[PDB]
Amino acid sequence: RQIAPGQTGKIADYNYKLPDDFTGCVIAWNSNNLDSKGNYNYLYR
Amino acid sequence: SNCVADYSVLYNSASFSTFKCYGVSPTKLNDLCFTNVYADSFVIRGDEV
Repeated sequence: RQIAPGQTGKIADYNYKLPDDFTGCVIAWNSNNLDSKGNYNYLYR
Repeated sequence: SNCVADYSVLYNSASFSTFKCYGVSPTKLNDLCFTNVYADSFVIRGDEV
């Protein structure tokens, strides 16, 4: 829900900020069946 | 009232589940002056925030 053109939070306001006029699609899905272990490797600045 | 209000002390606290601001943006709050803040405090169900 942070990955939208003008939303805010610990991801979107720092690293992956979308443009205010973003033209595009955001496609997302759960990956618990593939990437859970916990899996302390997936990481954010 | 009659005090200095650091709002980055709140906004950088990773403990908050939401921080919805309706006539101000949270990164602007340190640029601002107000007459009184009025903090209202209570508990509810999480289905109702």
